[PDB]
Amino acid sequence: MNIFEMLRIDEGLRLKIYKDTEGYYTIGIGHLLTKSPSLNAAKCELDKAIGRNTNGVITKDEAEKLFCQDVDAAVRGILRNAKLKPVYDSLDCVRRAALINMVFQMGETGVAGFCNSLRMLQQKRWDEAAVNLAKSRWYNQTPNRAKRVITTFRTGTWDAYKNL
Ligand code: NA
Ligand code: NA
Ligand code: NA
Repeated sequence: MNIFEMLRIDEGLRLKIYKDTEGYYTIGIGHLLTKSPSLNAAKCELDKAIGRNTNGVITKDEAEKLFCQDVDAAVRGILRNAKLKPVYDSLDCVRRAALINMVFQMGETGVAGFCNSLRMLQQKRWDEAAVNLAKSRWYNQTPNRAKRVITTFRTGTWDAYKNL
């Protein structure tokens, strides 16, 4: 298991524009196009992201290319963030993937504000951090995904992604 396979499990793969769990136009492996309610706006975002007139449909290779970019943008945003970088730097490779997953889903700004959960992760108080992370809108709105990510932080293993 690795960050690509992990996010592929959590985000799925769809080749036509769809609405994500928040109702926002998305394509591929969780590539958010726009928060605008306009499908036309989403289509402009898509054609711009792919570099051609897509008519709302892409190939698997194109989806994987956006995913390459999006995973790196999650990492780059962690490293540029004064609250997230020290946590990321303190973590092992598996738990780093859990943090990347959170940032991919919710954005740098939101995760960076979880000052108690971040402190507990930095302190390597894994069970405490896991309890604290579950006191979140994130956990309540996407509990199965959050449980997998939280188990990854709690254990430092990929056990929650086995058989998926
Ligand atoms: Na545009
Ligand atoms: Na940043
Ligand atoms: Na603990």
